[PDB]
Amino acid sequence: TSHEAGIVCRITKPALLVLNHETAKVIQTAFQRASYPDITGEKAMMLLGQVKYGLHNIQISHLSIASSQVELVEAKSIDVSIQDVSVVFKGTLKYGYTTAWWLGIDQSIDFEIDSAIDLQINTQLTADSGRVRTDAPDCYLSFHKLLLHLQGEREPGWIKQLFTNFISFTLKLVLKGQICKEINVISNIMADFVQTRAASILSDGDIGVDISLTGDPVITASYLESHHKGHFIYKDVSEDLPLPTFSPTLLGDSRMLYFWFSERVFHSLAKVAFQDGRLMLSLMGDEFKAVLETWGFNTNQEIFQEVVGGFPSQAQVTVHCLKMPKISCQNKGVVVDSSVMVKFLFPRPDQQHSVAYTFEEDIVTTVQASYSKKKLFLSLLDFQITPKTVSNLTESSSESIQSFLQSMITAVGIPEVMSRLEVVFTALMNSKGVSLFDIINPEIITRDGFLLLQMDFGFPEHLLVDFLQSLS
Ligand SMILES: CCCCC/C=C/C/C=C\CCCCCCCC(=O)OC[C@H](COP(=O)([O-])OCC[N+](C)(C)C)OC(=O)CCCCCCC/C=C\C/C=C/CCCCC
Ligand SMILES: *[C@@H]1O[C@H](CO[C@@H]2O[C@@H](C)[C@@H](O)[C@@H](O)[C@@H]2O)[C@@H](O[C@@H]2O[C@H](CO)[C@@H](O[C@H]3O[C@H](CO)[C@@H](O)[C@H](O)[C@@H]3O)[C@H](O)[C@H]2NC(C)=O)[C@H](O)[C@H]1NC(C)=O
Ligand SMILES: CCCCCCCC/C=C\CCCCCCCC(=O)O[C@H]1CC[C@@]2(C)C(=CC[C@H]3[C@@H]4CC[C@H]([C@H](C)CCCC(C)C)[C@@]4(C)CC[C@@H]32)C1
Ligand SMILES: CCOC(=O)N1c2ccc(C(F)(F)F)cc2[C@@H](N(Cc2cc(C(F)(F)F)cc(C(F)(F)F)c2)C(=O)OC)C[C@H]1CC
Ligand SMILES: [Cl-]
Repeated sequence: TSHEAGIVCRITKPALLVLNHETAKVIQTAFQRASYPDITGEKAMMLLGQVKYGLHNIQISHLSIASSQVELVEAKSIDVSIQDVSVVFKGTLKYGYTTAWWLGIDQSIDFEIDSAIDLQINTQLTADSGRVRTDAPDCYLSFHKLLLHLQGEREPGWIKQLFTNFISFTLKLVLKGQICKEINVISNIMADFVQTRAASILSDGDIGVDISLTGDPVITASYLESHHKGHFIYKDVSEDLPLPTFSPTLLGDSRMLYFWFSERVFHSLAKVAFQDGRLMLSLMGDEFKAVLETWGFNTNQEIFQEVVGGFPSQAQVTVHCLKMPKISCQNKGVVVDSSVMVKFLFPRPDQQHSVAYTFEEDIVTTVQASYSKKKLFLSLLDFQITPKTVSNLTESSSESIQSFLQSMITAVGIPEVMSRLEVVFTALMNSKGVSLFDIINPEIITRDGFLLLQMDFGFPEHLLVDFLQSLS
C-alpha cells in the first residue's frame, strides 16, 4: 500500500505497551464519571403481597483494576482487555409493605454491592473532519460476582431473591451502558486533547501547519499510523496543493514513535518564515562586540582596532534574506541555500571616514540536527559562499577591508546564525511543553526528499493524573 501526505506519524506496539500502564487510571475515571440512576419497582412477593422498593444514591465506594492488555487487530481496531475490576457500590434500599400494612412502617437500609468485572474495549480509529475520532461500539462486560450486602445482615425473605432475579440483570445492563458511554467520551476527550497539543506544537503566531488527515488511520499488528497534509497556514490562509508520496517501507516498527517529514514541509516553512519577516538579524555596538568575542576571538586584538575600530558602541550590522531560503533533504543533511544581504556600518567622527559595506551573497550550508539534554543542536557539515555584489558606500574602502568583512560573515556569521537558530527552536519546543516528556535516544535522520524522527519515550505519570482530574 501507498499514501499521500506531507507528514506521517507512526505509534508502534512498544509505545502502546508503555501507555497500557495508565489504562487502569482511564478505566477508573470512566467508572468515576458514570451516573447510575435509581432502580425502583413494586412486585408481589411470596406470602407478603405488594412490596414497593428502591435502590437509591448508587455511588462507588471502592475500585481496583487487576491488569490490562492491549492488542492491535490488523485493519480493524485497538483491543484492550481489562481483567478483574473489583467494584464496590454503596446506596440506600428503601421499601414498604403496601398490602401487608400490619407489618409496620417503611424502611431505609444502607447496602453495598460487591462486583467483579472483566472488560473488552475494541476502539476503531477514523478520520472525522480532518481529525482522528475514536469509536468503541464493541465494548463487552463479563461479571465474576454481583453480591448485595445490607446493613446488619437483615433479611425479611424477599431481598436476596428480588436482587438475584429482576435487579441483578438490570444493574448489569445499566453499568455496561454507562461505563462504555464514559469510556467512549474520555477516549475522544484524549484524542481531541492530543491533537490540539500537536497542532499547538506545530504553530507560532500567524504560522501553523495543517495536520488534517489525508485518510483514516492505519492499523497493522505492529503499529498505528496517521497521514497528514502538512501544508503551512499563514494568517489563516492555506493552499491544497498535491501531496507527496509516502511508503510505509521507509519506516520501522522497533522504536515507539516514527515521524516522517517530506522536504516540501521545510520548503513551505522557509516561505512563511521569510514572508513573516522573521529571517533577519541586527547587531548594535556592545551586542556586536560580544558576538565577535563569543566566536573565540579577543576584542582587544590589533585586527579589530583598525576597523571595528573607530567606536565599538557605534558599529552596526544587519542581515536579512533577500529571497526565500531553498531547503532540501539530502542523505548528507539538510541543505539550506539562502540569498542574504549583510550590511556593515562603522561610523567615524566625520561621516566621510566611516566604513560602509553591503555584501549581497548566496550562502549554501549543509546542516545536521541533534536533540539531547532537552536542546536542539545544529552542526555544519559544509558550506559555500559566493559574493554576488559587494559595494562600498564611502571612499573609505580597500580589498583587505572587503576580506576582513567577508571572513567575519563566514567565521562568525554562519556559527552565530546557527547558534541563534537552535535557541529559537529550543524555546519553541520548551514553551509548547516538548521538554515535559522524556525523549529517549532520539535520531534525526536526513534522506533524499525527507527527514525522519525515530524515538522512544518515557510517559510522564503525574501529567495524565492532572489532565484526568481536570474534567468537570
Ligand atoms: C525557518 C528555517 C530556515 C532557517 C534558515 C534561514 C537561512 C538563514 C538566512 C538568513 C540569516 C539571517 C536571519 C537569521 C538570524 C535570526 C535567527 C533567529 O533568531 O530566529 C529565526 C527566526 C525568528 O526570528 P525573530 O526576528 O522573529 O525573533 C528573534 C528572537 N529574539 C526576540 C530573541 C531576538 O525565524 C524562525 O525561527 C522561523 C521558524 C518559525 C517556526 C514556527 C512554525 C512551527 C513549526 C515548527 C516549530 C516547532 C518544532 C517542531 C518541528 C516541526 C517541523 C516543521
Ligand atoms: C568605493 O571605493 C572606490 C575605491 O576603493 C577601492 O577601489 C578598487 C581599486 C578596489 O581596491 C576596491 O576594493 C575598493 O572599493 C571608490 O572609487 C574611486 O573613486 C575616486 C573618486 O571618484 C576615483 O578617483 C579619481 O578617478 C578618476 C580617474 O583617476 C578621476 O578622473 C576622478 O576625478 C577621481 O579623482 C578612483 O579612481 C575610484 N576608483 C575606482 C577603481 O573606481 C568609490 O568611489 C567608492 N564608492 C563610493 C560610493 O564612495
Ligand atoms: C560578527 C557577526 C556579524 C556578521 C553578520 C552575520 C552574517 C551572517 C549571514 C548569513 C548567515 C546565514 C548562514 C546560516 C544558514 C542557516 C543554517 C541553518 O542552521 O539552517 C537550519 C535551520 C533550522 C532547521 C530548519 C534546519 C535543519 C534541521 C531542522 C530540524 C530537524 C528536526 C528539528 C525538530 C524541531 C526537532 C525534533 C526533535 C524531537 C523532539 C526528538 C528541526 C525541524 C528544527 C529546525 C531545523 C536547517
Ligand atoms: C506532543 C503533542 O503531539 C503528539 O503527542 N503527537 C503528534 C505530534 C505531531 C504530529 C504530526 F506528525 F502530524 F506532525 C501528530 C501528532 C498526533 N496526531 C496523530 C495521531 C495518530 C494516532 C494514531 F496513529 F493512532 F492513529 C492517534 C491520534 C489521536 F489523537 F487520536 F490519539 C493522533 C495528530 O495530531 O493527528 C491529527 C499524535 C501524537 C504522537 C506522539
Ligand atoms: Cl427485615
